Amino acid sequence: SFVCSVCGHRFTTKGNLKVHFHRH
Amino acid sequence: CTSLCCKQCQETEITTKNEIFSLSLCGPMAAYVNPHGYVHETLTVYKASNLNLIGRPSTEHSWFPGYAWTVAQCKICASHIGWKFTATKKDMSPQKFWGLTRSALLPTI
Ligand SMILES: O=C1CC[C@H](N2C(=O)c3ccc(O)cc3C2=O)C(=O)N1
Ligand SMILES: [Zn+2]
Ligand SMILES: [Zn+2]
Repeated sequence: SFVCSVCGHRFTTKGNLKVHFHRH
Repeated sequence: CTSLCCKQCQETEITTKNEIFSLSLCGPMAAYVNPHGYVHETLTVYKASNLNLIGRPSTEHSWFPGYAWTVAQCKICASHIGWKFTATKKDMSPQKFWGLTRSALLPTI
């Protein structure tokens, strides 16, 4: 439900999206 | 060496130069804009190694009409490398390929 704006990776939790996003 | 590697890993081999091909008439590595404005210089290769696929394929916003995309990440460090593209129709050639984003790879193209 939460999607990385950089690559399209989808996440169930907003917290994983945030850690993932800032790894870009 | 012969290969293009994950930049984060420095040495995890993702593909070889022999796998690069031209699908888009813009060439083997053209710039594409995603739906949030991010620009990916995307190198198209027939085969790739050491990648994990994330999730289900999707045709939404696909840069290559007739293909679905699946996010692909380095299996050693989990860095985003690009996407696997899979044909939605059996008559398409190639039936699959990989688009690797330029900033994720070493050496710098
Ligand atoms: O062919 C492709 C590969 C995926 C890529 N993409 C993204 O990078 C992206 C980020 C957030 C989204 O909600 C959707 C996409 C998306 O389709 C894109 O625009 N085209
Ligand atoms: Zn991402
Ligand atoms: Zn890596």
